[PDB]
Formats: sequence, structure tokens, C-alpha cells
Amino acid sequence: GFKQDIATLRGDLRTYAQDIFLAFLNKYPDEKRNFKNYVGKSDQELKSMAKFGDHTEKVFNLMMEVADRATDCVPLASDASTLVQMKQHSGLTTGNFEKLFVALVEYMRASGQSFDSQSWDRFGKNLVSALSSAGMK
Ligand code: MH0
Ligand SMILES: Oc1ccc(Br)cc1
Repeated sequence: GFKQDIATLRGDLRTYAQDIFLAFLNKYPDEKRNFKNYVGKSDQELKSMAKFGDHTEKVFNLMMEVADRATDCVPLASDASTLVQMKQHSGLTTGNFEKLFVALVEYMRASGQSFDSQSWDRFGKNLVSALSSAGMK
């Protein structure tokens, strides 16, 4: 289930973080407007860029902590307010997060592995709800 999937993802997190974020950027190319340095690059070129690997991993490192702290795929309101208040998220709306979790769920469905894709779908919805409650537009 969800808790084991957090362990699976942490067991290879760099490669999952990069592959899911690439899935997101390829499915939603307009999302590169927040990553202007990632424009005009192939997947392999992005995987050569120090901040692509470093920032994506740190994003997924915190996503896994938020997932681990959740009850029944419902994140803590403290985690939601943190994600809202971060300066690096000043521009964002809940729609950006919805799209990421759509890409994460689709990655999981297409994988060879017994990921609890339904739990991740709930988590993404619960996280968007929590972000809205904590004041993200
Ligand atoms: C596609 C929009 C978007 C979404 C969705 C998003 C969702 C999330 N975020 Fe987060 N985040 C987004 C856009 C950014 C930006 C633009 C930056 C700052 C610039 C950059 O390239 O790192 C950022 N996020 C930066 C970060 C960093 C700092 C990276 C660093 O210092 O290297 C963390 C930890 C982070 N986020 C957390 C998270 C978590 C957890 C989620 C849960 C999915
Ligand atoms: O640097 C970043 C990588 C992935 C996401 Br999602 C957000 C920021």
C-alpha cells in the first residue's frame, strides 16, 4: 500500500524523482514557464544539469516526508501551510500540484510494480484540498 510505496520510492529516489518530474514536464509542457532553465533540453540533457538532479530530489525528499506524516493519505495541515508559505511557491496555484500528482499516478499505473496508485490519487487530491485550505489560490 501507500506506506510500502513510500519505502519503494525512497529506495531509488533520485531516479524516481527525475523520471516522475520528467513525466510531468513532458505531459504538461507549459509547466516549464516556472523552470525557464529547463527549456530547450531533452530528458538526458536535464539529467546532466546539477540543479535539475539536486532540486528534483529535494522536492521528492520532502514529498515523501509529507506522505509519511499523512493519515489515510491526508497530509498534516502543518505540512500544507509550509508548502503554501515557501517563497519558492509564491507564483503557484493548486493546479500545478494537481498536474504533478496526475503525472505521478500515471507513472505508477504504467510501471511494472504493485504501487497503490489509488492511494497516490487520493493523496494528490487531499494535498490540493489541504493547500487550498492553507490559502493557496
Ligand atoms: C510545478 C510547480 C511546483 C510544484 C507542483 C511543486 C510542488 C512541491 N514542491 Fe516545490 N513545487 C513547484 C515549484 C517549485 C519551484 C519553482 C521551486 C523553486 C525553483 C526550483 O527550480 O527549485 C521549488 N518548487 C522548490 C522547492 C524545494 C526546494 C528545492 C531546493 O532547494 O533545491 C522544495 C523542497 C520543494 N519545492 C517542495 C515541494 C514539494 C514537497 C512539492 C509537492 C509536490
Ligand atoms: O526544482 C523542482 C523540481 C521539481 C519540482 Br515538482 C519542483 C521544483
